[PDB]
Amino acid sequence: LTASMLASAPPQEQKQMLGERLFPLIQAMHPTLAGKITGMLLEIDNSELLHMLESPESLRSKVDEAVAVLQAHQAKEAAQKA
Amino acid sequence: LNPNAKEFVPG
Repeated sequence: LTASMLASAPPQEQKQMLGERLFPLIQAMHPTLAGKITGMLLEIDNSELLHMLESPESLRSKVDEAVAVLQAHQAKEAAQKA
Repeated sequence: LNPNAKEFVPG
């Protein structure tokens, strides 16, 4: 995925385009959380997302943060309702 | 990061 490819699409479609490339990677890392974690990351600036697509360590760091945030959110909500 | 973000659906 290139910046020129992205530049060719409207903003919501740019997010889909990035998501289609990120998803198989994020899914490999966390199959059960794949769509949610991808959605969380897609809120980030596109320039940073392009960077993450080319930098496995950057993607791993961000995914680790998203997983921690998602799991803490879900567990906190469960604890409050339990 | 927003844990209430919309689920991404591959299409």
